[PDB]
Amino acid sequence: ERTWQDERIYFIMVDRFNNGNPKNDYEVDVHDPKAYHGGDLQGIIDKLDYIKEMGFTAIWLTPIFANEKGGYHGYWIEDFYKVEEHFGTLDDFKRLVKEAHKRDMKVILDFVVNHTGYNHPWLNDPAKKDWFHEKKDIFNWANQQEVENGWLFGLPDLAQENPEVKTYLFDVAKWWIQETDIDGYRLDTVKHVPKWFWDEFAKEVKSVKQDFFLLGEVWHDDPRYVAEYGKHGIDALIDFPFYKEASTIFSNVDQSLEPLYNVWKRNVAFYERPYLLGTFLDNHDTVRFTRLALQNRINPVTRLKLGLTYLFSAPGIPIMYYGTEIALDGGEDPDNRRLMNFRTDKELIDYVTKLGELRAKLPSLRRGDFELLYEKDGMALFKRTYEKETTVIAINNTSKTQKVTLDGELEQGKELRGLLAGDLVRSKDGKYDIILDRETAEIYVLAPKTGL
Ligand SMILES: OC[C@H]1O[C@H](O[C@H]2[C@H](O)[C@@H](O)[C@@H](O)O[C@@H]2CO)[C@H](O)[C@@H](O)[C@@H]1O
Ligand SMILES: [Ca+2]
Ligand SMILES: [Ca+2]
Ligand SMILES: [Ca+2]
Ligand SMILES: [Ca+2]
Repeated sequence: ERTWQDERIYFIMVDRFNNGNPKNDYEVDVHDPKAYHGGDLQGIIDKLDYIKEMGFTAIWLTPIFANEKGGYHGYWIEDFYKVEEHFGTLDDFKRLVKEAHKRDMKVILDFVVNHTGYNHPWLNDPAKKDWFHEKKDIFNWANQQEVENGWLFGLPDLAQENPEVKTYLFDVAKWWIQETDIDGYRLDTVKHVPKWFWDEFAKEVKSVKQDFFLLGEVWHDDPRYVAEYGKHGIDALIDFPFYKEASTIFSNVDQSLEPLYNVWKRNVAFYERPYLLGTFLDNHDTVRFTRLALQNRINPVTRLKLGLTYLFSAPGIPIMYYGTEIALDGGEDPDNRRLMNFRTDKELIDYVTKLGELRAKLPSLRRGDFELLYEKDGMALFKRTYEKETTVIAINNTSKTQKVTLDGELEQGKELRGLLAGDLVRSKDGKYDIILDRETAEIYVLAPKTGL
């Protein structure tokens, strides 16, 4: 049976992905980094086979609801019940969904309950005076009240305490599910909205579709803070603690992988569903992983191979930001949202393809436990077991050839067959000598000894 633990998510910012219809390019200026660039829903449909062939099983779209002027990213909503006209029509969205489901892919929409756009009509409506919290900045971030009540970046902060507001938000959450048959929501700005609302919200959306999937964006690096939202009806959480370590570690050579293993232990300790954590190297709110490599004056492709191998072999739900597969450069927002280029070399596309194939094929990578066998200054060995399958993941994030001998940590008398790069390690006198050249990786399955 397919569960969310088994999924791999491709993450698309609609306006910056693929312009499949030039006729809806109304305010487009591709030479203005703050304008619409013209990517749309037709462009997504056009690339569903591309996405599926890399092995992704689900797409998360940035919000598609009608935005005010300048809202190319979707987060400045003007009408919760309408598709943004740059992106297409409702009919186009239903067809995207249908086309995704025909290829056995799930669709998650980015969903906003915390705020409206700066210029939403409700702000000039006296009958909606009490739909918004008092207009003030958040200054004390350690006061969770203030975090929940204040206007984030000056965004009008909806007052969920008002039952009219709460009801409008529940109804529109249900409406999209009923109308379009989407598979889940990625919930924006979760920590800015009180926990009691999340419990009710989850009950409401699952009343329409019992298996509806919620993925919460809780922007924080302390997994104790993040984990609490798991207890209020949100199935899965975005793993910022993972990202903080993975982005750093993999964007330069000779750096220890051990912090990632501590992320995992802490995940098991704090979260009720520690495999339902969204893993990533970068996203729409971060400097591009490629750019971190470039800052380090080091080849981004080799960095990406190492980081992606970890992402696709460690616990959680990998989430790959569009463009990762082409080492798309970019600095801080908005430069980390460049239009996708489909006319590049295929080296990383093919690599991702193999990683997604292996994670599909090896249940230990989706469901196994996760042990650390060895880690030294960037040379790492991990082991994963599920029922009768044992895999070993070897990542040499060092600048030299490394030989690491296991002696006891695996059952004697077998061989490790390298499924990513064809390596072969045979038990010799009960020991396995794993040799990796600098900056390479391998994923082995343990299996019986073969021979000529
Ligand atoms: O105008 C503020 C800001 O809004 C958006 O930031 C998003 C961010 O992208 C999301 O992942 C999430 O945390 O919520 C924020 C607002 O809903 C835009 O993406 C950003 O460019 C813009 O500056
Ligand atoms: Ca367009
Ligand atoms: Ca608009
Ligand atoms: Ca709020
Ligand atoms: Ca060590």
